[PDB]
Amino acid sequence: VQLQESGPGLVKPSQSLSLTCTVTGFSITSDYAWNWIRQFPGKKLEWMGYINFDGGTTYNPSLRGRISITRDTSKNQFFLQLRSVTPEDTATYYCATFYGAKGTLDYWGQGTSVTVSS
Amino acid sequence: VQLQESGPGLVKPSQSLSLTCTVTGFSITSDYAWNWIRQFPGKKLEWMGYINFDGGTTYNPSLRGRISITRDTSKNQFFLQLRSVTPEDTATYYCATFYGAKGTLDYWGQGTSVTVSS
Amino acid sequence: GAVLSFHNICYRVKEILSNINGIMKPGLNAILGPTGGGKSSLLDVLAARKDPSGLSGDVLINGAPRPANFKCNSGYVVQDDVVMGTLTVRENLQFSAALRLATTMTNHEKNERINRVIQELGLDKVADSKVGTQFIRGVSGGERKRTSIGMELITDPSILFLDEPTTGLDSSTANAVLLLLKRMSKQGRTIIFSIHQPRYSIFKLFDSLTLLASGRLMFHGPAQEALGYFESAGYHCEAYNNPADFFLDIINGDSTAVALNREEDFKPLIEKLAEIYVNSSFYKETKAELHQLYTTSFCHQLRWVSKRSFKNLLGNPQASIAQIIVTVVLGLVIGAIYFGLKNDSTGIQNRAGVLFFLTTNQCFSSVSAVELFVVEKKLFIHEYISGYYRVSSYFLGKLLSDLLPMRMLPSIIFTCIVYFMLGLKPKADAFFVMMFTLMMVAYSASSMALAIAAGQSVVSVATLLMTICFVFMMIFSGLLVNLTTIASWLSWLQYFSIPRYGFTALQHNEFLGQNFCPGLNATGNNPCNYATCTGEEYLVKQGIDLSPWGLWKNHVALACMIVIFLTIAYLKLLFLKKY
Amino acid sequence: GAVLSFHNICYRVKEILSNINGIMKPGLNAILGPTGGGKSSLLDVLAARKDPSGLSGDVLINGAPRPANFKCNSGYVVQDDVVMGTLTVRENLQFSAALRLATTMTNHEKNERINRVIQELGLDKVADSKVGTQFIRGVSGGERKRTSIGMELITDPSILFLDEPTTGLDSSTANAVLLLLKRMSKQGRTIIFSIHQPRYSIFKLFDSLTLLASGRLMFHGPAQEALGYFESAGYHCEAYNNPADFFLDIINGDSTAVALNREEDFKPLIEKLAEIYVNSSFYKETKAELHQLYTTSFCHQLRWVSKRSFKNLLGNPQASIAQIIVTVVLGLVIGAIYFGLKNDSTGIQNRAGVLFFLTTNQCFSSVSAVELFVVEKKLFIHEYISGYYRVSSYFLGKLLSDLLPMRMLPSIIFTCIVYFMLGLKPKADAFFVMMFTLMMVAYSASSMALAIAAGQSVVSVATLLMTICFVFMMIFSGLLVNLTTIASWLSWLQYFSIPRYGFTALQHNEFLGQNFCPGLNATGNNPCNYATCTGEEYLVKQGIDLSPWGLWKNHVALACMIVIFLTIAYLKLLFLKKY
Amino acid sequence: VQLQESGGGLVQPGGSLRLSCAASGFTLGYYAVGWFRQAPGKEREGVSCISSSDGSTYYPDSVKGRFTISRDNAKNTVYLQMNSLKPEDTAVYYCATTVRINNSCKEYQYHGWGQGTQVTVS
Amino acid sequence: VQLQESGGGLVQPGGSLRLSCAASGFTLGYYAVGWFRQAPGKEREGVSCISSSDGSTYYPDSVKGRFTISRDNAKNTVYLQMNSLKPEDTAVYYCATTVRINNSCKEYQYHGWGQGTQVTVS
Amino acid sequence: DIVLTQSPSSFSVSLGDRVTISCKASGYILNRLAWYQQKPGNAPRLLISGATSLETGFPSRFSGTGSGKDYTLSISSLQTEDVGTYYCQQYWSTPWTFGGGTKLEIR
Amino acid sequence: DIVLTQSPSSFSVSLGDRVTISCKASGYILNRLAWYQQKPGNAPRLLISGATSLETGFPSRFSGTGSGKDYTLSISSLQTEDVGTYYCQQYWSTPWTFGGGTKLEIR
Repeated sequence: VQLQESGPGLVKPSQSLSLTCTVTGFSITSDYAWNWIRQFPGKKLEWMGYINFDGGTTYNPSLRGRISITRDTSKNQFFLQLRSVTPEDTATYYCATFYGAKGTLDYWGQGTSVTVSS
Repeated sequence: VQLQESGPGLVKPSQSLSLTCTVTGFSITSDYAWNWIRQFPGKKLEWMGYINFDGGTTYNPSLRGRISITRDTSKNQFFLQLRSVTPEDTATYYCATFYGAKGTLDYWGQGTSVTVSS
Repeated sequence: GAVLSFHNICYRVKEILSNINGIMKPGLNAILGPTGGGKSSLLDVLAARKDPSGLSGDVLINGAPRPANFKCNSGYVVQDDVVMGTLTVRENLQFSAALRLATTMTNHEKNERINRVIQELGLDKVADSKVGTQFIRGVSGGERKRTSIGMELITDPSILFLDEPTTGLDSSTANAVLLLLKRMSKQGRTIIFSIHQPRYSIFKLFDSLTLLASGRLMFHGPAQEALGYFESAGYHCEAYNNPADFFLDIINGDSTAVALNREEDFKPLIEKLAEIYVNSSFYKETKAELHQLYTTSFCHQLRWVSKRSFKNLLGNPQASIAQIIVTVVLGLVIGAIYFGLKNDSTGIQNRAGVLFFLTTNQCFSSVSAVELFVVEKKLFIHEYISGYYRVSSYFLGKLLSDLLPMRMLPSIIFTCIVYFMLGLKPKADAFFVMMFTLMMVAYSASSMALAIAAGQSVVSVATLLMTICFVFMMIFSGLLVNLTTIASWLSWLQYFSIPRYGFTALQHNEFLGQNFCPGLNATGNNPCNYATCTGEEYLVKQGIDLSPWGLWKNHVALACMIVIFLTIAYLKLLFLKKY
Repeated sequence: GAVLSFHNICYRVKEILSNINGIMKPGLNAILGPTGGGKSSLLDVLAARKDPSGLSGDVLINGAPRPANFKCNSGYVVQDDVVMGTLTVRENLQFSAALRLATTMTNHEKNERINRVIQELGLDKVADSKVGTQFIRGVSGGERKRTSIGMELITDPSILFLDEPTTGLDSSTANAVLLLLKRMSKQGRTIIFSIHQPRYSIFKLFDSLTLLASGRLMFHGPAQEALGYFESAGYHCEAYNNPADFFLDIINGDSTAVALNREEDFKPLIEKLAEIYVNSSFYKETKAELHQLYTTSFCHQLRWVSKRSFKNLLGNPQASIAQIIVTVVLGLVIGAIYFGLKNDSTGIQNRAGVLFFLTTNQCFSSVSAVELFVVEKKLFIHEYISGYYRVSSYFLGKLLSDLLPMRMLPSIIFTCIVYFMLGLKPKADAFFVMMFTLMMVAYSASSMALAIAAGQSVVSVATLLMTICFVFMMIFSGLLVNLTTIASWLSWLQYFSIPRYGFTALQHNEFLGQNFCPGLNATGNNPCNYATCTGEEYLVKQGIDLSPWGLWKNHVALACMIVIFLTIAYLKLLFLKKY
Repeated sequence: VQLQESGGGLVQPGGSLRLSCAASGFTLGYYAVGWFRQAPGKEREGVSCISSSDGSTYYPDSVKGRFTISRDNAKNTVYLQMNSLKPEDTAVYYCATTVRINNSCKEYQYHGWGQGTQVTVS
Repeated sequence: VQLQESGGGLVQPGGSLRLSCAASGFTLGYYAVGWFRQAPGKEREGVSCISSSDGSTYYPDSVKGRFTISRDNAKNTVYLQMNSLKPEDTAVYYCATTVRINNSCKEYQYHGWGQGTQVTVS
Repeated sequence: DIVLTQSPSSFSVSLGDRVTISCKASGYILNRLAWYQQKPGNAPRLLISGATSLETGFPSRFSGTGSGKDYTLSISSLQTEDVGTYYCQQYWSTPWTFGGGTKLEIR
Repeated sequence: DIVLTQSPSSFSVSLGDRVTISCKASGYILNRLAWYQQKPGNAPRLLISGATSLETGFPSRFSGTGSGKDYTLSISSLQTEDVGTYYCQQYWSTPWTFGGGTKLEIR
């Protein structure tokens, strides 16, 4: 029911970027699907991908083979891995929640701004 | 939301029975399905048939061509016709509503005891 | 007159005809030899029946080269009878008279010429009787061969060619046919024919024998002088032996055959016998004599082809009635299983299945449409060379009266039975849209069938290819696989699927304005996701446009496919090998 | 010795053979007459080749009635060659020697008899060469006919029957075959044969001619005195005329045929000539002489039939390789469209479509299994009458090596290609369950195919019925129509559907434990109605039981169908008309 | 296969002369021969018969003196003798044959084969 | 269809005798005839030829006196005259034919057909 | 159709006990069963929807469990305003069939 | 895929007006659109699910209309507590695409 965003904030180009979202008040494997949204330095948003409660992961075809989503059930969180980072991906990263039955992202995260500079 | 029953209580055998349910607080053509449930002189229940919000009517296979339900929008009611009534059809008739998205009968009516006698 | 001559004939396909000379006089000229010889290959050279690319001889009629319309003024009797068994003898040669003649003369003159032919030939007993197909029985073989002979006798040809008139007959009617030919030639008319294994009972009738062996001429001259010729060459004819078989044994070269003569003198087999003939008196006598020397309109030939095709179709109520009955039974059965389509969770599945099966059946029922230009290939080629019609008129006549009425009917029968027994959509326009879509699917499948088999000689190869093509067409329909989940490099293949075009139109016609959830008004909004309660949701999930253009573009595509396939079939017929 | 006799022969099918008498001495006995006469119907009576219900004569060998094993000790050369072209000449007659002979003697003696037969018959040049099918070419017609003759010569028959050895041949090799037969008879061996339109080059070889016309005997005696017999009856033979055709023209009764003699005297046609022969001296001389008078085990004949079938299958790699290749390409293509099955709203549709198409293809691929007992019907009847094997051994041999290995392979190829390219269920047991179900569906379809066509002579009628049956079987599968919405009086028809049994098992294997709604845990409960989010809901909605028995009962039904159809096919083969 | 006969030309009447009816190709032992007589200006009349099983028989009109008959199967032929004057002269003497078993030769047909010889009488 | 010839039996030597080589069925005008001679005890030697286009030619060994030739197409035959003594006597005199156009008859083959006649010389 | 059966036709329990009402089904219901409670002389009010959830206006003493073909309703600490007749109804197929009857009777 | 565009990228309105925001799509959505309101410095808050309904915690001034391909957000009697950016998201297919942005600004 409550989400918390964390991870590094500066990654060197042509490398791997890792984010971690932890969940409090609700279990990962109970009902919902957990997503990753980025807001570019402007007024644009893009959906990366989601991980289902069972483990199925679905990614955005724009990110061709650059995205990996992995969960941990014991401490109730999920990590995003984005490889081969390009300095144009300087967006703010949020972890949202997918209800499924309603089809809309109800609960969001605080978000963090990750800058890719040399 | 609120349902009221009306009709006779003494129908001669081998004849036609006509009952009416009046709906107040909601529209009969808006969302729900409207049912008829008869409770036999005992502790058994039987679902006779229902009418959709558009006009689709579905009946129980037990009543082979004996049941016809017709709705009137102006007075916001639905009526039940049961032909060839028999002495052993002495049940009390409720008119319930069917949500559909939930699958259960939420609101009911008072019911009328119908007696078939000579 | 009407004397045929051929000088220094040489034909190259491998040179199959070496130096051949000969003059065919008005009489009964016969060509003899083994099957592999030039026996048959010379008859098709004397008549304009082979491509002139390889002919290097010089053939003349009365000392002048043959004109362009020589094939139109010289009858040719094909070995295998190409008479239509469904029509009658009188109607068959009436059809021939109506095309091969001119339209200046009234029908009375054509009919009196028809009567004269059937009387001269002796075809009055079975004049108004059917020839006979394989199921129904009619006239016997002799009179069928006689009818085929009379088909090209209508225009009173000056020269008549026959390709083995005895083959396929028996020992009784062969002499009757040969005597008929001799009696016809008695008035005076050049008759050149090929003969296979004759008897002495018919050999005495010949007036000019031409012996061929592996393309080499081995004798030519009077037929009654051949036996003495070969006797003087050192080959004795044993008593009670057929002179024709006596010649053929020498030609083949059987050691166990006739014995040699006694030799009084004071190139394995085939180049010695020919060389003997080159320096013979017959060769010098032949060489001295040798060195001494459209009509109908397009419509007039469209109506007749269409009428003949319609008569053939109605003559054997076994190909049309069978499919009519099976369509009627299939419609009743389908209406029986799918009776009373409900608007519940199982309504979508039943509607999709019943709309898919009808389209698949309409597509698969056109595989049997390759018997249109395959079973009639030989007859078409013969009548095209003879000069009956052109390719366009034949193509349209076999299209208007064979494919058009036998494909429209099953769709009408299916639509008027399964519709109201199911309850698809009680509207006037939906019924006609469904009928129109089924008609287009059937027409497109039949047109592609025609485009595939438009000049093949067998059906065992076109049907397999069409079945394997229709299976792939059925895969990309929309029911067995979701067309929106295809890979981008394979999704284009869906645009070449007739069943997909029909099925999309049927689904767009059926699923527009239907609710499939009892007690759930999803028209306003869907409170629950993953619900597909409304028919529009199913159409969008299947990748189908909801605009009316998303319905009519299917028929536009089907019509375009029809036109392309018909043009391809007509071109394949046009560039066929006509020799 | 080995003198055949037949007295007062009368055969009734319409009495097709009236009073016939004759003694066939050791030599070259020929039967002549028109096609409709008793020419062929008497050869099959002299040998035990017709049902003894209608035979009312009395046939003897050396003055004693023929034993029960007369057909096993008298060769019969069928007109149309039934030699298998795939094997070689040596292997063909080795197979014959392995069956007609006894198993007491070693293989060395069988092989030396084989060598003696091929040396005597003159089959050493092409001893180890293939006979030749239609696609591949082998020996010429003469060598094939000689191989067929030698097939029955293995058991050194005392009497040899031949049904028109000249038909289907040419003039050059006919005399070769006849001379071979005469040379074989010179040692002394009764050779009775039918002959159609002979030549005088072979007529002089006959030693006893029997003329038949419409079941009536017209002459019997020395063949060299028939011409004088008919000359003394008022029929002259013209010079250079075949005596055989001279007899046939009289038999038919052609007025244009040979002319009459001059009559010095001091029942239209057929009963006057028989009556002439009845009061003739030949009849009295014939009547006076007339009035003066298993081995192998079951396994030994199962192994050989199976080996021959396997050699036939591998000798012509165009029927096995073609279907292997098409299965391989179909699997790759299907894996191409259905790549990456997702667990979303479109997952159920794709899974159902791909599981339905595989079963439908597996059922429809067995339509071509009617070429098992149809293309080999004539040959099989000949082997069964001759004494080669019994019905059970032939049925099992043509089953173990023709249907068993050519049906298991396509299922394995489909399962190992489309499974991991799709991602159905990553478990060891599911893969094998799918393979097993596909194998059972293919086996059941093939067994039904054999049950339908088990004694028919053509394939054009079995395949159409097969297709029309499989279409209805496909209708009641579960995808095109919901099996729970059928009327009670039509729902029972679903129990006779092989594709339904296969498809139910495949679906129960695939849809157990799958979620199809992203972000919705329907395993606990379904908060939304009309959702079908879980695979179990789809199975229950389709009418499929969720217990493991609801999976294994499909295979139980398939096995029961296999057994019933195989038994029906074997019974249909057992009660076939063997005459 | 053909059926010929041979005779002669007599000079002085009253002598004895013999005709032979020879047949090659086929054996005459299965047949019954008949000597028929025709003249340039008279009708066709036979002389007598031969039976294939029993002896000979005679059904003539006025020729009943010295005409003997003999069938010799070794040379495959039959013979005709003439000894009496027989004022009937210079006949073709055709020779036919037919195959029957029953008695009473004169009820047969005797289909002829070929032309005949010629005799002379002065 | 057969090719026969006719001759005679001479009594006193020195006379003139004409043999004929007749052919029926086929006309002899297309062919070239050759008279060959064989005796019971000698070898086979021909006499002379006939050409189908030009006149006659002679290639004998010692018989070069009165042997004339004549081909009559009206009767379809050829003739051989003999007038001289010709001490060679009693020969079969076979008669053959062959069909060629070129000159030099003696280079042909002259395939024979049938048996010949016989002559006598005292 | 799907016949719903209730093994206990009548119960004899006391106050403050655990009451277990179990009802099975002929076919597979798939968590589409609802519980109804009827008072002696009133309409049958609806207790539980979805066989697991629980509707408003009722205490938490009522629980619903079960999966497959049989489902159980549990009452904890039975008090004196909980008497009546209990029914289980399936809503999977169209002929909705109710259960039997479990009329509670305290002693 | 389905790309979502908003024709008005910037509005110039005042307090107490009926603000209309239009958002059209490429493919058919079937009332499967959501509206998000992002304040300048927080995460986007959900406004509407289903383009017809309305989430709790918001006044009845926000209304969502439109069917088929284009949808509309309507605000009645706008006050000064509604400035920010508005997005229209589609959740029909799997690759969900957000819209552009309509940044409200008072004068």
